[PDB]
Order: sequence, then C-alpha cells, then structure tokens
Amino acid sequence: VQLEPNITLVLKHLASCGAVVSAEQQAALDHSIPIKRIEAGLRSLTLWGRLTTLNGKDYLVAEGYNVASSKEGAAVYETKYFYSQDGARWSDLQPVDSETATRCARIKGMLSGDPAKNYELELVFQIPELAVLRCRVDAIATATSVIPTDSTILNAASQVVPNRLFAGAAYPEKLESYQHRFSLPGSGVTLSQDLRGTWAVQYDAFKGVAQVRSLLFPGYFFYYAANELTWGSLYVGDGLRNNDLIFML
Amino acid sequence: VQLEPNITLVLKHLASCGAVVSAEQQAALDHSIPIKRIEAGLRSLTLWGRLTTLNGKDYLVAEGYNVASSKEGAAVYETKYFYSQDGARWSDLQPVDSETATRCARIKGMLSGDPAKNYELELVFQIPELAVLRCRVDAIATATSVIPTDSTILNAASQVVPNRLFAGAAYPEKLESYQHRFSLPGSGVTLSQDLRGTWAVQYDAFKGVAQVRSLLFPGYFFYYAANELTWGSLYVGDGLRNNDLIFML
Amino acid sequence: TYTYPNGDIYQGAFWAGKRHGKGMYHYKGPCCQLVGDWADGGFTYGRWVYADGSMFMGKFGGAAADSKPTAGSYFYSSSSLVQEGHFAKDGSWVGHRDPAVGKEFSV
Repeated sequence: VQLEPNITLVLKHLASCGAVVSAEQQAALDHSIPIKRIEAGLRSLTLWGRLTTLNGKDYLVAEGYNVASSKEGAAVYETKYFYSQDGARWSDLQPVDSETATRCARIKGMLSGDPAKNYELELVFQIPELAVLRCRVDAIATATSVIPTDSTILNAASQVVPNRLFAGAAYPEKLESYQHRFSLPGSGVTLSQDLRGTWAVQYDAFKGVAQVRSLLFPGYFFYYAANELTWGSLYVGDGLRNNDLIFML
Repeated sequence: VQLEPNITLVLKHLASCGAVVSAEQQAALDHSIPIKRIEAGLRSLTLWGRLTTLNGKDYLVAEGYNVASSKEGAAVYETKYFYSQDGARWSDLQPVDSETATRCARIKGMLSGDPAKNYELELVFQIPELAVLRCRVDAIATATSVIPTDSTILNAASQVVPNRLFAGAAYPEKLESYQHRFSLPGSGVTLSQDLRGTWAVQYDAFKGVAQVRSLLFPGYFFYYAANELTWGSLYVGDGLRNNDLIFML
Repeated sequence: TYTYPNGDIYQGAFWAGKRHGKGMYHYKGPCCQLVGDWADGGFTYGRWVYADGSMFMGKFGGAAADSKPTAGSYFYSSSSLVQEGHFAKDGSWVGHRDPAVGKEFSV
C-alpha cells in the first residue's frame, strides 16, 4: 500500500524504543530531506539511522536509491548513503574496497565526531573513520534490512517494485511475515530462516502494531502497523555487533 | 495510497494554519481513539474537529463510518459522531430533528462548555446544548468534506472504496484536483462547481504539499501531500460560518 | 567416594592419593557436574553440565595451574544454541563459527 516510509510516522512509532532524534534536527530534516533528494538524482531518500559517538555530534545517516534490479538471484538496490552531524547539510559516503572492508571490521570501539579521524592497525595501516562508518552501515544493512513479505514484486525487465495491491501480512507476530529486502519476491526466504534467537517480535494485537527488534544488532528496530499498513525501520546506537548471543540468550 | 488519515499527520501538516490540539488531548486521543473504534465496531474513526467553548473545556468531536455506499447518485456515508471534553471518554453525539435544527440555526455566539445548559427561544422553546453542537457539526460537515479527486472508486456490489492504485492528483494547486466526499468518483463534479470565492489553495511544489482553506467556514483546513499520497482535514473553532463573506473578499 | 567438607562429592577412581581415571564430581552450591577423565586429581576431558541442561563438552586444563576449560563446544539449553570454539587467553572465548541450533552432547 505505502510506497516509502515516512520520517514522522517512523519517529512516532519508534519513540518508545529510544529511537528519537532532536527536535531542531527534526525540523532540519523536514526541510533538508527534499533538498538532497532533488540535488542528487534519487527518487526515494529516507532516514536510515543515527549512530552515536564520543562527542554529542551523532551521525545521522540517510539512504537513497534510483534503480532496484534483480541480479543473480538477489534483489539488489544501487543504494547511496549520506551522513550529517545536523539535519541541515549532508555529505556523501563513498563505498570502500575489499582490503579496507576487511581491515575496517577489526576496529571495535565507539566512533569519534570528526570524520577526518584516522585509526591505526598492524607496519601500520592508516584507515579513515568514514570508511569504518560505511563498513558498519553496510554490515547492519546486510544483516537487518527488514520489510514485510510480498511487499515487493517483479515486473518486466526484472525490477523489484512496490506491490501496490499488498493487503498486509496475516499473523504479524510470526517472523514468517517479514523478510530481508534483498530476498527475491518469489523466494520463500524470511527472517525465520535466520538464526532462531536473533529476532524478537512484540505484537500489540489490540492497536494492531508489531515491533521487531534485532538482538544480534541490539539497536535496530522495525515497526509495522497493520490497520494503516505502514512499516518503517530505524537504527539508534552504535554499529557494533553482539558476538556472544549464545550466553545472553 | 493511504487507507485512513493519520491524526499525527493532520496535526503536523495543519499546524501552520493554527489547527492544533493540546498535549494532554494529543496523548489521550492517541490512546483512546482505537478503544472507541473497537467498541463501536467501526472500520474507521478519526478526530473530526475541536469546537471551542466559552469556559476552559472544549468539545472534541470524532466521526466514524463502517462502509460508504452509492445511493441516489451520491456517495452516502452512514456516519456516527462522538464528543468529549477530555480526550479520554467518548460519549455519543445524538442526531437532531429538522425543526430543531432550524432552531439551532438561530443560536449564535460561542456555546458554553457545560453539556447541560439549555438555551431559550421563541411560546418558548428549550433547546439542549448538545443539539446545537450537533446542528453546527452537521452543517460544517455537509458543507465542506474534502477528498482528492478520484481517490475513491466503485466496485462490485457498488460500494465506494479506496482506490488502491491511485496516480495522484495532477495539477494539485487547482480546485479541480479536489472534490466533496459525497460526490461520486465517476462524475466530474469537483471542488470548482461551488461558489467562486469560498475556497483558497496554497501550494508548495518543492515539498509538494497543498493546503485548502474553506472561506465560508473559516476553520476548515485540508492538506494533500504529493510525494506521499496522504491527505487529511481538520476543523478548529466554533461552528459559525461568516455570512458577511462578500465584504471580506 | 570422597565427600569434601564443602559438600562437593567425588565418585570414581583414585590412584596414589588423587583423583584418576573415570570420575564424576558434583559441586555443592552451583549444581554443576564434571564428568569424565581425571588425571592427578584434576579434570582433563569430558562434559561440564549446569543445573538446567546447558553444558560444555571438550578438553579442559588438567591439574596444571587450573582446571579451566580450554577447547570444545558450548550448548545452552535455554536457546538450544551450540557453538564450537576455544578460550584464547584471559578468559576471552573465541568461536570458530556462528552459533547454530543443535542438541545436547550425549556421548
């Protein structure tokens, strides 16, 4: 039914889970999301998340794509990520090559504010902080991008497009009603096929709203309201990974 | 696109037009609209407006309908109204007769908060205050109930229903892009076949948001967002139409 | 059978005043059991079982400098997860693969 999640509805439904942004930053977002959506050629630019930092200048990260195709048995989106400290002026996040993509996953810690920070590894490897930020965003998006099943569909020329006749998911408390965004529409892959204890679902059946929380990445929340058929997802907190899931559960 | 209007969207988009609802009432509506919707059995129920009363307490009025039919060449909605002073308990707003409505018509000025006051008219007639409230509300509703053009369509069994695959109003800064709720989707009767100066439209092309203000009833505001096909209407103020409209123009 | 002052009970084989060979040791307090092969009064290989059903099967450090586990597989009964790995040092547990649903280690 919906074609792009709102920022206001998402920030309203996920407020209870701590997924909130400052009010001045909220107004700046309201003004400066369309500006970036028009400056860049994108046609769907939403807010992805907000990563914390050693300063107060958290990283607000937005994501936008033009084309979304079906390549090699996977729905692939040519995503582009932007970051900002305040909601006013956005900058871009260039992708990182594989050598850095492997040398950036060993840098556990909380990111600092200035995006001109260099971490050191071992000879010494000097890595920029924006590379680490992009690595963390890519990992979280690979592990957590959640949408209701059958919300997308395949057309001619093999483009994944919103299912304009989507009638919602029956049993919105079962994990079988949600799927990764990069699963092809025909495939029966859902969040159930992931590790059993990774995802937690709390479903308010009276107000008809379901919340899916990631336990492997503790700061990722997703909401799905069935009566109005609106689904959104945000990530608040840093992008570190919960390795010892077996002990916590 | 959208199935039912969102209260937070209405309050966010119509805030510039001075159509606001207090914080306590905001939270109380958020928690109490679903309860009354479920108790009554209505598929849709939403805040219709806020009529201001003499003393501090105000009248919040909500309306709800189950299904809208197509009868006698018009879209007939069987609506039921509820009123409240606080946003917690929703009592019923009873329908009134014809001659009693004519007597409501001669009651002017701001009505008082107490729902037990009785007005005096002329042989003397005793007019209950809730009757005056209902008379004003139904007058405003039957005058101005805006919906974007062709956003609803007929179906089998002839019940007007939301049009799931809706392109969006083209040329949305013109009255032809909007219509009355009770106008059939097929007919070309739109918001332009009424008096020439009773409506005003403001448009932001970058944000893609249109605001429609009723001039016959100054407190009726409507918004339509183009990027996300969401529209909503709200009434704020006492239920008096300015009969001295021409001199205003 | 040696009943210790703390309530811990060792049942099994002895050799020259120590625990040796097959033996099983029940702790008082934390109802956890060490079952398997003992050498010089210390655990070497076998299964460490908690009070609910979760356990750890593998090779432990001997009497040498402690009986701490060294390598093997954890299984947690609450989530049915199983993970193979080893304790690198300072207690840090490093696993070889992501956890996967499994069952208890019934030799």
